[PDB]
Amino acid sequence: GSLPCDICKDVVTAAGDMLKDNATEEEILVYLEKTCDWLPKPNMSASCKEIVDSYLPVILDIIKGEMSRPGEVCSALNLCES
Ligand SMILES: [Ca+2]
Repeated sequence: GSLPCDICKDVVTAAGDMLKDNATEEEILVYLEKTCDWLPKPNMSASCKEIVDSYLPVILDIIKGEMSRPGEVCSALNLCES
């Protein structure tokens, strides 16, 4: 998906790191949404926030299982080429 794929992978990486830091699921949601502001253009930051809102909760459920790396997780969600 290019951008949606790139964003998905950054999200999965960040979520995993925060979970290890004992962050709550809401703190992760709040933080990734704010990190989306690092994307240089308003439209890109906006699409990043929608991906975070739409996928972070399911990503948290997925990574509690056997699959936890960005590539494998984002390919499963079909945000990155299978
Ligand atoms: Ca900024």
